[PDB]
Formats: sequence, C-alpha cells, structure tokens
Amino acid sequence: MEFFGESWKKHLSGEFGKPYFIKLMGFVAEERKHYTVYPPPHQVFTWTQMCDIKDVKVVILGQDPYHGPNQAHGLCFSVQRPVPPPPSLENIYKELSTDIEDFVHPGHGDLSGWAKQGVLLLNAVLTVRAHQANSHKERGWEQFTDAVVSWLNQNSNGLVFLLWGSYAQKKGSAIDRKRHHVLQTAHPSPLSVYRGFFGCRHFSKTNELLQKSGKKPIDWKEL
Ligand SMILES: O=C(O)C1=CC(=C(c2ccc(O)c(C(=O)O)c2)c2ccc(O)c(C(=O)O)c2)C=CC1=O
Repeated sequence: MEFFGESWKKHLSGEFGKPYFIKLMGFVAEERKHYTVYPPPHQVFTWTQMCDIKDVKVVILGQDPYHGPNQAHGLCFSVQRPVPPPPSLENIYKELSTDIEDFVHPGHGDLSGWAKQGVLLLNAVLTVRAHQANSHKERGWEQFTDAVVSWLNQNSNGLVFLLWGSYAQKKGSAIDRKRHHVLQTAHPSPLSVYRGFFGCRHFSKTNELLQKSGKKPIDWKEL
C-alpha cells in the first residue's frame, strides 16, 4: 500500500490480505471518519521509509504512538520539529549525555537521523485516537508488528534489541538470543526511569555489540 517502503513491502505485504489486517484497516478508516487519529495516514509507516529492511541493525520496541497534536509521526519516541521532546525522550537524551562521548542535545526530538542508520523505532500499536492513549490497542496492530519482529528474528543476524519496560520485554520475549542481542531495562518514562534506565548505558553497549559482529556502529549524535 501507499507510503510503505519497497523492501519492507516485499517481505510484509503477505500480511495485508489476511483477514485480521483487512479488519484492522476498516477499523482505523472508520475511526478517522469521526476522530482525529495520530499519526496522519502518510506517517503511519514512516519506520519503513528510513532504511532498507536488511539494513536494520538496532530495534527499539515501543507501545502506543504519542496522542497529542503534532507529536507522533511513525517512529517511536520521536517528535518532528518544532515539537519539544516529551519526557520519555528527554530522559533518553539525558542517558545519552552520560553514555556517549560529547553527545549534544539538539533541542528537537526528531530521531530520523537514527532511523536512517538502521535503528528501527517500532511501536507495537501504530495508530491512536487523539488524546486517548491505548485507544487502538488489541485491534490488529499487535499481530502485525509481531510479524515484523518475527521476520527480523528469523531473517536478520546479530540485531540488537533494546527492550525498555514490561510491554517491550514481552513483545521481544521470543527473540533468539543466540542469533541476536537483547538488552533489557526499565522504561525511560519519568514513572520508571529511575528503576534501571538511568545508568543502563544501552547505547554504548549497542555499538560495542555491533562492532564485535563486524558492523558499523550507530552515531547516536547524528540527529
Ligand atoms: O508524554 C507524552 O506526551 C506521551 C507519552 C506517551 C507514552 C508513550 C508510550 C509508548 C510509546 O511508544 C511512546 C512513544 O512512542 O514515544 C510514548 C508514555 C508516557 C508515560 C509512560 O509512563 C508510559 C509508559 O509507562 O508506558 C508511556 C504516550 C503519549 C503521550 O502523549
């Protein structure tokens, strides 16, 4: 379908004709008739547009999109200019400031620079009704993003999965740990950031894992 990266479409378009996905599309379409639904249709699949599916090297799993105006744009945790970084992303930046040498908080919260380097920023649920968190849960999105995680698990090699919080750790609980790397900690949200996220050093740990497997590390400063 429209706005779906070609290499991603080549491997995942078998989901589109399945009954669960057809029903999911009808629900989202009906929701957009009566409510503002985030992100806009052309940004629901931004995570397929930043790099080829075979160039993915790091996977950060999220839950729900941001539900405020101009926030969500199809990459988890990210916000387009000139929206200020929400609290979870500010804590991510704060951890980077102690984890990565000379990291610079750029002021904005657009994580496209990471996505183009092969950092997949995948929410488990890809739409949300405006101002109503989790409103589109359990409608088909989870099964679809499960298929994405399952494809990467089976087809890629040496990925680093960053699983922050209980929801993400469950979604990635079937990842082959002999084939891929799994780092787990608390969610960077202010509700849980002091429960393990601060000090987790996942970003430097990710690059060491990448380099040891002969892959180019992420420049977390390139934003
Ligand atoms: O701060 C806002 O404005 C805001 C924040 C959230 C999230 C949230 C959840 C999953 C995500 O994937 C993302 C993302 O894509 O960044 C963000 C959130 C905030 C506090 C929490 O505690 C938890 C939690 O515990 O799971 C989650 C959602 C809508 C919002 O409007």
